[PDB]
Amino acid sequence: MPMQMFMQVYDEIQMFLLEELELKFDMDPNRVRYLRKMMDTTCLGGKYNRGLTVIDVAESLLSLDGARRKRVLHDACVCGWMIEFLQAHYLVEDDIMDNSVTRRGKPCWYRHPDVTVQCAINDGLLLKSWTHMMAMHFFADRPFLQDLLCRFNRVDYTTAVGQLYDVTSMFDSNKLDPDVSQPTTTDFAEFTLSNYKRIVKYKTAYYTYLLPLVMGLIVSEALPTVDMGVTEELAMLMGEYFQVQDDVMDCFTPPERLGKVGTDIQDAKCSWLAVTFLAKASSAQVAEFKANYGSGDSEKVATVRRLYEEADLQGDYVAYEAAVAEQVKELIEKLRLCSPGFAASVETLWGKTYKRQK
Amino acid sequence: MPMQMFMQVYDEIQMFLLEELELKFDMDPNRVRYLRKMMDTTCLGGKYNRGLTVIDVAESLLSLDGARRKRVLHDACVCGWMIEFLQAHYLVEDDIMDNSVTRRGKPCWYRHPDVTVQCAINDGLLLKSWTHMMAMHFFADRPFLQDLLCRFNRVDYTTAVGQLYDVTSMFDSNKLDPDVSQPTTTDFAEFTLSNYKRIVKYKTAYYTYLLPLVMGLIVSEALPTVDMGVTEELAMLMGEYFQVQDDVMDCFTPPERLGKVGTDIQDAKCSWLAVTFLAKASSAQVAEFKANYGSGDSEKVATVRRLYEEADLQGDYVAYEAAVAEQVKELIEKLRLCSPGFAASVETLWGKTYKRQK
Ligand SMILES: O=P(O)(O)C(O)(C[n+]1cccc(F)c1)P(=O)(O)O
Ligand SMILES: O=P(O)(O)C(O)(C[n+]1cccc(F)c1)P(=O)(O)O
Ligand SMILES: [Mg+2]
Ligand SMILES: [Mg+2]
Ligand SMILES: [Mg+2]
Ligand SMILES: [Mg+2]
Ligand SMILES: [Mg+2]
Ligand SMILES: [Mg+2]
Repeated sequence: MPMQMFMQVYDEIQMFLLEELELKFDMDPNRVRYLRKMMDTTCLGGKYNRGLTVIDVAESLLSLDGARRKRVLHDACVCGWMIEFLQAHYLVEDDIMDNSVTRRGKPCWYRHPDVTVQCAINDGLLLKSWTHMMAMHFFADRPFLQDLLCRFNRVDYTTAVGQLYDVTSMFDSNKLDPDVSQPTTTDFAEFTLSNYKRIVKYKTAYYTYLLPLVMGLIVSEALPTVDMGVTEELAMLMGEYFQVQDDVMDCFTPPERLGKVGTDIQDAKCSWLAVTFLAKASSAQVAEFKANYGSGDSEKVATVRRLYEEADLQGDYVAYEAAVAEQVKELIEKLRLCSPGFAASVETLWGKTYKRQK
Repeated sequence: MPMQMFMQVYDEIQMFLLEELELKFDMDPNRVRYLRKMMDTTCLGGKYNRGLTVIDVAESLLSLDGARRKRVLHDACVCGWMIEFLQAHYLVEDDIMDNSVTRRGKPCWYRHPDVTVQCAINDGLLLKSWTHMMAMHFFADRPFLQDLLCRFNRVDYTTAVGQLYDVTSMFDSNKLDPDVSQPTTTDFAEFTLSNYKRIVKYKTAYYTYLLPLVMGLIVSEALPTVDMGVTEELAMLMGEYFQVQDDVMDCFTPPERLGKVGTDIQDAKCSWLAVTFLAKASSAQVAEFKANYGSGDSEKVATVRRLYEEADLQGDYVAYEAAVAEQVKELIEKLRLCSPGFAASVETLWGKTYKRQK
């Protein structure tokens, strides 16, 4: 049911956008077709957990003829897509920024045969503009419009900030200067857990966990009924854990099931495995690491992979995962004391995160 | 005076943004410094014609206690930067897409020594987010906020759509197909004045001419008082002429004066010169053009340039300019009948456009 309704609204959104382009932007059939393909390829294919959560959080707060339910649930699907389209935008640019080859089993958007990298960058921009176009089209008369968009934009902004932290993590920040070049850090002094948590919090936690919950509460007109301090704590913790899983899979999950080929080591990324490894590594391990990380060379990539394996990072992950699970639990219980319906929707989201396989 | 207050609000905006990142986003001194230079380099240096126009329309509508003048002009300055920051965002991305080397007399942002292309793409995104961040910070209580941002976003969108038309103009659209590679057109059957006008109208006209006048009308609470049909007519006319000038300057203006090195011929762009030349050229002239256009080779490039001068595009430009000057004149009078103060500001705006040199 959730997915069926969500997809019906997707076509409704697509039709509005595509036809408006034809009618008011003087767009030809060829480019409309291109944009329809671009939209489907960049927005469809995932598990839609960010978008579906909005619908689930909205439906579950429906208690605080059917008219209302129909409006609230449809507003929820629109918001769900706003987030899915926002993500799509970031993913298109991110793939370019991370030099990835595939995503969701297919080539990254900018690696498609008839898609130039220069056009891909702009298509990414179109994806984000669409979030605002659909928002105005469906919510122009809603009282929550301003607060809704004010929050959406702040999260958009925090994600861009996190991406800044992500792409500048392997460069000595003390030497960060637009006018003078510098190579990848060679002492990796900044690959610390503190720095890692900051990167992940802003680039993933906010738009992946907090925004779906907040938008769900807003279209449900129940925002004030929840402890926001606890909700944010929960979103931040679940968000970090999700990126950790993302980092681990990048290195150890086969691309067949992952749907995307990892580039974290190649890109010398400040991943969870890298910081956790470096924090426990002996002097010998650190030396060998430094001499193999950040290279495309296949053997040096398998050597970094072996190190992690030898330093029992898989064991470290299990420990961490268990510590997260207990905090989430104590936090959801705190939520439940005043927001039983909301806390249950949160449990569901957790169920889609805990030990996810993809 | 207009230029002194405009820069004053710039410091007020930079301060708010950078300090918020430190306080609320946990940003370090090194990255805050990096972003300060990013903001200065990408947002300062131009003519500020877009931003200054808002201030001038605003001031010229004040008549049709003294604190109101203060408030209205300050809101006008903020709106000016929203546009200037919007443009900064598109220019950062555009330079990467156009593979440009310099802008405003220095390396394009993605060309700065310690600015990687990957971070440059994201820095572009930050610039856009800041337009919304500053707008929320200054206009949170204004009744015009929704309407202001609704128009702003619409124009942001038209630019992106125009950029799509610009970057896919050298590829036979009938074969535009994400999954299939294709080379730059060889028949150039699509390099038509018809297609050229669409590109320019959307990538330049809206954000360069309409938006300034529109935001000016809004902060002075006078949008209703004007004939929008005539207003859009003017903005589109001046906008197209503005881009034609940008196209001509790209090929004939010395980089020392222009501030950037032309890339249109090399990028095989659907420029005013290209379409104009092709529409009047003999079969021999078209052949030569086809064997020299869209090549980095300075000699072939030199040939395209010679083809243009010999076809006397210099003369068509002058005839075009005079026809544009004529129309603008007539529309400005039609505007003057019921909106004299606004028509005056539009006159001033045209005066910064007609035969500009830069
Ligand atoms: O699975 P990936 O590699 O696409 C990723 O999770 C995408 N991504 C995640 C968060 C924000 C973003 F803009 C983009 P990563 O961060 O590049 O590892
Ligand atoms: O002088 P340039 O080359 O920076 C240009 O006018 C910029 N520009 C103009 C309009 C929209 C845009 F996104 C970017 P062009 O169009 O690339 O020739
Ligand atoms: Mg990334
Ligand atoms: Mg990535
Ligand atoms: Mg990843
Ligand atoms: Mg350009
Ligand atoms: Mg361009
Ligand atoms: Mg140009």
